[PDB]
Amino acid sequence: PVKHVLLASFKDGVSPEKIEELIKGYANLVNLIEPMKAFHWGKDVSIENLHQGYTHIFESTFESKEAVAEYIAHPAHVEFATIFLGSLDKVLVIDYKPTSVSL
Amino acid sequence: PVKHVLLASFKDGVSPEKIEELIKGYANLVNLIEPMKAFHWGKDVSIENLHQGYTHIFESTFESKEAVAEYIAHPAHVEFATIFLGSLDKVLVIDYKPTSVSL
Ligand SMILES: [Mg+2]
Ligand SMILES: [Mg+2]
Repeated sequence: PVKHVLLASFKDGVSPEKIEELIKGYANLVNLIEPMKAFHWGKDVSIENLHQGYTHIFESTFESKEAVAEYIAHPAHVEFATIFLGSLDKVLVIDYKPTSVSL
Repeated sequence: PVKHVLLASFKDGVSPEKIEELIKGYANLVNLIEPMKAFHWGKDVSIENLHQGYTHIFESTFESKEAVAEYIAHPAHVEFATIFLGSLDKVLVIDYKPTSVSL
């Protein structure tokens, strides 16, 4: 499954309540967008001080590379991204297929 | 489960074969370190050009925050980290508990 990951920090002024609604708004793309299967997230609680300032991590689970492809090409995603991104000071995205060391 | 994530790029000169052995060396910390349960990884295949230069993503799965705690305090991890980190131009770490939007 193509795992779609976004790491970011919320701009100055963004309230805890806005972030709550923003995250619920992002997770709602599972419902609005067929190719996006599951959505998980979390705040960072590391201890190594190597987080580069990023505070959250969002993980979405697609079935194929083409799925992430369409998702980006979805009008609901294009609309919502404006709302969310406007709340960020920085965004880091990664797309990978969980590879394992096995036989 | 405390998900431990590392994102990074391999310094100039690092060969594809070194990265292969380096990744196998990292995954081997599951065996050497009791608290570290599973390990998955992947190269980045995003399309948004928002990867900030990072090329890989490593995911480790611990059961609790204290588990990641001990892992960092493990001599085998301290030793191996020197080998791996010496191969990186930059490292970004995040520790989170996959939170879901549900009842
Ligand atoms: Mg869906
Ligand atoms: Mg273990």
